[PDB]
Amino acid sequence: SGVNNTKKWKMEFDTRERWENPLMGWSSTADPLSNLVLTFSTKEDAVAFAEKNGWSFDVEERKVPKPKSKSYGANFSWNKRTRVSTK
Amino acid sequence: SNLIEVFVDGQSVMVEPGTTVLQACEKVGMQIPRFCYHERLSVAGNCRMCLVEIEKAPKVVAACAMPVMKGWNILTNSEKSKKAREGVMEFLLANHPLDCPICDQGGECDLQDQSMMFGSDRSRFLEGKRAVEDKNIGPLVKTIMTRCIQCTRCIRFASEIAGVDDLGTTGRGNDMQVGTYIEKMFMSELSGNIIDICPVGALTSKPYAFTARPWETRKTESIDVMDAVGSNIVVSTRTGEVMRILPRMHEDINEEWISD
Amino acid sequence: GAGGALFVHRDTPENNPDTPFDFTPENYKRIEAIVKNYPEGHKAAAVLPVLDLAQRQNGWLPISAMNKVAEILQVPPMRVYEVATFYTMYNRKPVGKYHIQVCTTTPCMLRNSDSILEAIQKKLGIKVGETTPDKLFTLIEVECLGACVNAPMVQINDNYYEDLTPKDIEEIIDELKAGKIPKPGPRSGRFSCEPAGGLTSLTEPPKGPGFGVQAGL
Amino acid sequence: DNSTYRNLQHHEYSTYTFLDLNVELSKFRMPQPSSGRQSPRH
Amino acid sequence: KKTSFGSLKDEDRIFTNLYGRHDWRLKGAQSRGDWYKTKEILLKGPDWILGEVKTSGLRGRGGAGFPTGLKWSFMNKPSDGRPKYLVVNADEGEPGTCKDREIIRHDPHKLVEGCLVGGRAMGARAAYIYIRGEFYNEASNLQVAIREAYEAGLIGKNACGSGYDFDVFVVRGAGAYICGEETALIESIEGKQGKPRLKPPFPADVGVFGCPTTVANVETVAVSPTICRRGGAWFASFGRERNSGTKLFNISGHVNHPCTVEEEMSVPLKELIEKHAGGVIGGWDNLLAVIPGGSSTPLIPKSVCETVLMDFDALVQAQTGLGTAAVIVMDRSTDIVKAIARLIEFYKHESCGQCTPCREGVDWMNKVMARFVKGDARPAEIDSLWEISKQIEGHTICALGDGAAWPVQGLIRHFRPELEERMQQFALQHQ
Ligand SMILES: Cc1cc2nc3c(=O)[nH]c(=O)nc-3n(C[C@H](O)[C@H](O)[C@H](O)COP(=O)(O)O)c2cc1C
Ligand code: SF4
Ligand code: SF4
Ligand code: SF4
Ligand code: FES
Ligand code: FES
Ligand SMILES: [Mg+2]
Repeated sequence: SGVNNTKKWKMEFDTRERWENPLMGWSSTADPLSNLVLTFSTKEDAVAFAEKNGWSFDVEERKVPKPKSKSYGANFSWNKRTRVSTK
Repeated sequence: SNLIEVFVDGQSVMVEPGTTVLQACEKVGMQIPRFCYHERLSVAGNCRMCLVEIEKAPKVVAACAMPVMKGWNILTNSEKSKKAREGVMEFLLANHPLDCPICDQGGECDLQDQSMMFGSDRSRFLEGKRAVEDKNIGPLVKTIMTRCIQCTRCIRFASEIAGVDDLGTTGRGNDMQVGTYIEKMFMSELSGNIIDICPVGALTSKPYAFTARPWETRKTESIDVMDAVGSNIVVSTRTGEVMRILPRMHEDINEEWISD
Repeated sequence: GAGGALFVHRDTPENNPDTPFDFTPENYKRIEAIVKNYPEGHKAAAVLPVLDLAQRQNGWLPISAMNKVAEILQVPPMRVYEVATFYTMYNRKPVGKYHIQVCTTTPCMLRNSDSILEAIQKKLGIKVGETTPDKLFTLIEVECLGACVNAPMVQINDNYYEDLTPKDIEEIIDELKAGKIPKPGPRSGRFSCEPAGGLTSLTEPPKGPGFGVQAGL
Repeated sequence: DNSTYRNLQHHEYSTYTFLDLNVELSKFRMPQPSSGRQSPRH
Repeated sequence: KKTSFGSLKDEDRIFTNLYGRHDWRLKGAQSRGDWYKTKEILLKGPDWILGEVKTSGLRGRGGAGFPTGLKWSFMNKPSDGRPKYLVVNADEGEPGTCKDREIIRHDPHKLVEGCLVGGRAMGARAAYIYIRGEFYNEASNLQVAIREAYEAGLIGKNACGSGYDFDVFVVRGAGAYICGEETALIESIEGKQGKPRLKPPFPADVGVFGCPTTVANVETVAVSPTICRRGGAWFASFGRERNSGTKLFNISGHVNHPCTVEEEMSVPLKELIEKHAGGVIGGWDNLLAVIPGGSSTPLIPKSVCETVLMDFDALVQAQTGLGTAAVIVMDRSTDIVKAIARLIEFYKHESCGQCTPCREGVDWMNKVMARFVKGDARPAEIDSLWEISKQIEGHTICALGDGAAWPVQGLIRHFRPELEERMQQFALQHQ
């Protein structure tokens, strides 16, 4: 339920091929940028960085949970269906 | 409008009447500790972890269930609130089993993280702990009820979101248990979601058991295609192999749940 | 201390959902009255009485009785299970036809309430939680029963016996064994918690109606 | 007068006296109010 | 004006059939002054009754001690289209308390008339009596009394010729001390487990079945009609200021004649023991401790109880509180640690367990006290226990957590040397 990891913007590269090592069965990657991740304060800064370095980018708007009205009184409702069967 | 002025740590903010203390704290930008409160579920008030101090009030109120009124100054980082949180975590961890190395919720446990941030660092519990027998609710949810903290979140989810009244609390006092009281399989199209809401490793994913750790995995945000709803998912992989699928929040399509 | 009773149910040939149980027509009339007591749309409020009525018909509550109550009241069986396992007066296992409950809370324990428990154990030859081999008596230890001022006391099937002594409890047990039902009430020639020789209150005859009505009424 | 005890009736109470009294009082009571639905699950 | 209290005249008591020496049916109640001029009281209005109760100075007899006039006043609002109900608290779960049983099985008509008067004052449509499940004979006695009232056209449609319809219902619990709590009782009546619900919403807004509700003790509603009939000033004459009225005292434990007696409020504890109960067994010098308000209130030693009064304010000053006025005495020949451990075990057995503080902490305190009885702990643990109690009190949902923390706090505060001595002995024998 923690929300402290959804505060900053992240820029990351697309996933490429990984294969099984013929000896010892490890995972091998042929691309250098796979583990790279960058942190930006705002969307504009990340977009500016991507344009400056000449990388094509896909940007997605931040999703924030909508305000929800919660009432303790609703559980013990006289006629509405929000009555709880048990607590 | 009808908005009322409330203070969080001396900072004013407008809140619609009927807003709880916890929601005002989120509006200011702070997350009150919680174990039983879920926004998509009815308010319970069991865990008492959200206890916060209102200025010039001798009693600590539960931020999740207490509506706020004009003029209140919520002292979230006050000494009284910190002591209340420490006491609540001490009581919660008094009977918790030492199962962290073998628990499937090792690096993603709300109990662990909230004990690290808001709890103490040692125990004065010198007695023996309790132990309850495991329940069997099907081949999807692995059940280990010794780790249950009795937050009654799965019960509320089953009763309201899933519309199935199979789960409930049997017993009284310390030995009150969460289960079905009979050998019954909790079967529904939304059965697996109780794994996510359960803050502890009491309910875990049976096919995913003993497979990976949360810090190892890489998260890829993608779209589910098994139905026409198009619910958003997070594919959790590890060394080029899909480990599991998790729901992703989208208030307009699937909220925060996915089908079995 | 420890409870000793399990709060989960495992199927038994004696206790299974196929165990026959149904209400007699008079019990159906009583259930109708009980349901009519509560406002319409809130029949679930009748879970507690009806369930207890089932016990009075059967002596204990099998899983079939719980399912029947849930079916009659149109509530999920899990809620009936919750109610049955929460409250202590609901017997989820068979008991003897006479259920002895001894109060051992501090007001009773102060007035030598252990001697009566030992006397019952010796007379019946059973421990504090077992039942007689012939299935007549069932001893159990319980909390305050609301008669602290008349301690020590014992409850046997909705009957209160107060100011008990080992001789008195053995006499009650053997009268129950004979068949005649002993009269409820305190022993040692006292009734309803008055001082034995004090009588410091309620001596003069009671005053009649309208003794001290204020003016204007 | 006050020497004797006058609460000896409860010595003759059976296991169905409460329910029988309820069922006979059932005809003396006003109709209950309604919530507008059969049950909260309806 | 008056300074000395503790001399209540026999004709001036409220419950004249307390010991059951007279007939408890309708004829006996009418002969003793019950159901007299009730129509005039009903026709006088709810405002007049509420004002009479407020000027009476009556306070809650269940243990909370809140004023009942102010509590009753909350329900006096215009109808919102939802029926209003009155709930009578007859659980009697508190150890040492027996008054409600004796006034429900020997004078039920006063209870019924008080239910009617309270319903009229608060505009309640009907009253629900929640009698304790173990109280079976007295529940049937109350039911028979209710039937008699219905026949005499005293309740029900057009009760007392005032054009007001009031219905009295009796429901039975099943062995739960937590069901005494008002919200837990409302939940139990609604058909769920007896788990207390949080506040707000208060029962005056969202109570039984979601309707406005007011929970009042048996003694409060029982004495309400007598206060209405004889005036509130007469009731306010007894006791001190903010402690007016007469009270039913149960005296039990190590006394020669444990008994229930009705007495003026601010009667000294020593006078109450020596006069009615016959004194402490083995003399007054044999007294060791006394719990004046049932298990919830902390105990006080002999020195504090030598010159202490029985009312809310004086007993709060003694760090105890009056509670339900259930005096339990213990002489010097008992293990007080064992008694307090038994009380903590009772609280452990009688907790609903929905909130973690009460559940876990009370089990923890039960284990610690069981270890203290043998002296198996170390002195540094004693303060630890104190802290545990402070981590329970004020953090729970209902007052059962506070009522389990207070006895431990009182025992520690007044008999720490006894605990230290016992553990020192255990260390000495066990080396
Ligand atoms: C755990 C618990 C148990 C209680 N049991 C009783 C009881 O058995 N009888 C009673 O009159 N009050 C009991 N009370 C006090 C109730 O709060 C009280 O009945 C209610 O608040 C109304 O009290 P009043 O009638 O004095 O205003 C209990 C309180 C708690 C916390
Ligand atoms: S539930 Fe959390 S605290 Fe408990 S054993 Fe599992 S990881 Fe550890
Ligand atoms: S199983 Fe999980 S969700 Fe359910 S009550 Fe226990 S901790 Fe809460
Ligand atoms: S304090 Fe105890 S009895 Fe009261 S609600 Fe919490 S767990 Fe239940
Ligand atoms: S989060 Fe509010 S009491 Fe649990
Ligand atoms: S202490 Fe024995 S009946 Fe309450
Ligand atoms: Mg989990």
